[PDB]
Amino acid sequence: MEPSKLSYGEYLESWFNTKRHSVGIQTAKVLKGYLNSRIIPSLGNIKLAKLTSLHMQNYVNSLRDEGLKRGTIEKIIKVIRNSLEHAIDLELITKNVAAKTKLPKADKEELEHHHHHH
Repeated sequence: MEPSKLSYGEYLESWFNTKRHSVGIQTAKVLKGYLNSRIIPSLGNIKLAKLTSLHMQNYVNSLRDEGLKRGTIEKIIKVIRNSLEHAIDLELITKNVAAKTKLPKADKEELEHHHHHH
């Protein structure tokens, strides 16, 4: 068993590089525009297994103080979730600690499509 050596920011790069080919280059600029600005100086400096629910809470509280809009809040949470999904896929973590973290009472962007909803 490999220990929790992989820092989340190092992992976000490894996740992002391969994912540019699935999301598209212009879309990818925006995902990493959110990564290095929001997720890296918060959760990225932290180790992948040290990401507890408190860290996702402090992140969502920060988004309020940033004054980020309904779409931005949900999308940056989606990026964290998607990397943690792939971290279960790589068996780095047993459970996605952002899976219970969704957007508050608000919907998506009438501008920006790819609206994930049941």
